Amino acid sequence: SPGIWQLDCTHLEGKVILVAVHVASGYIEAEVIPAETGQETAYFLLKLAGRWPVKTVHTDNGSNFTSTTVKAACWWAGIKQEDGIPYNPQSQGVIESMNKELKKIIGQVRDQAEHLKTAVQMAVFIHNHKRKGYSAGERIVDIIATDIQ
Amino acid sequence: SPGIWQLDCTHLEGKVILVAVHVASGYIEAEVIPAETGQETAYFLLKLAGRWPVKTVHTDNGSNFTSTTVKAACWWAGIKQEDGIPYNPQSQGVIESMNKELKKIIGQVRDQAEHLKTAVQMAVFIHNHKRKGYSAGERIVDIIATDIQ
Ligand SMILES: C=CC[N@H+](Cc1ccccc1C(=O)NCc1ccc(OC)cc1)Cc1ccc2c(c1C(=O)O)OC[C@H](CCC(=O)O)O2
Ligand SMILES: C=CC[N@H+](Cc1ccccc1C(=O)NCc1ccc(OC)cc1)Cc1ccc2c(c1C(=O)O)OC[C@H](CCC(=O)O)O2
Repeated sequence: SPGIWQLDCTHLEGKVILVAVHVASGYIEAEVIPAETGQETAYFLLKLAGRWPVKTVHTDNGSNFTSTTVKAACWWAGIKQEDGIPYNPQSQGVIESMNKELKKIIGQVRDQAEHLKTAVQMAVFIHNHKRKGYSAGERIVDIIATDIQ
Repeated sequence: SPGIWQLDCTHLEGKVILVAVHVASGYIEAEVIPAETGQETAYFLLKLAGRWPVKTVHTDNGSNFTSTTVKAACWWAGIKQEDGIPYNPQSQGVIESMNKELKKIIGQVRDQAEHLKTAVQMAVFIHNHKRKGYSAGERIVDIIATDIQ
């Protein structure tokens, strides 16, 4: 549980926003990329796993699950690559809701930056700091620290 | 102390590696950029503060300290922007040693990627996971979790 992440890809402004969600906390990292290739996804996972203790990644689609570049990044970084089949149907709903929330926040900040990437990083900040009362940033640290001890 | 970070800029392959170090743990994030402009630094700090609870950043030089774009990012993200004067002389040494270690690791992985950015992210991963015994990744989470609690 402390090490499980889920990939999510959403679209805005003719660009792709790649998101990794820490399932237990709802904490996220995200980046804007031109298109969702194996190489882009692989690089994103490499960054993520250097920053947080990523044990398992549920990939966002079959192309990323299949990609030998993504498999190679998971091998490199010691990540168990898994499918993202929503065996619990609540999973699709959670992702859909998160994409809607993120796009809402991006709208709220969109005029504060020229470039979408900037707005997306503002959105990451707002999402992770939002008290729901603990924030997702607080929850991830607490969950991982409890696991370490 | 749990919220204190230090910026650090080093050079390789005619490119710039921008590093943020969490002082208390030695945990790092880093990125390759073409050159160290106010905008690049501002964007990097925005990313960092969305991911970790950044209270204070000691800037790496006077240009980044002065930069109105950097001040604007720090305002946005609620970061106290400070100078990086080594009032404790041991600070220069620590930074220099870290740059040497980072460049060492990059050399050890350099043939596993075409692009320097990939090698730098591998180096971030290796540095953060290295046990010296706890890792820097373990230390940062424990320090912050203790602070929340
Ligand atoms: C077919 C992949 C290309 N190489 C092959 C390669 C070229 C030269 C030497 C070794 C290799 C090799 O296979 N090593 C094992 C390996 C595999 C996956 C992996 O995933 C992290 C890291 C390492 C690795 C690579 C991947 C993603 C990138 C890269 C690069 C790169 O070569 O630097 O560069 C930046 C790019 C940014 C995102 C974007 O622009 O899409 O993401
Ligand atoms: C002179 C700055 C340019 N704008 C001015 C702007 C343009 C339009 C509307 C508002 C503004 C505005 O001042 N808002 C307040 C503000 C200030 C600093 C800040 O820093 C996080 C974020 C927000 C903000 C900006 C900065 C760094 C970037 C950006 C962009 C951008 O406009 O999207 O785009 C990506 C780039 C990537 C790194 C690189 O390529 O150097 O970093």
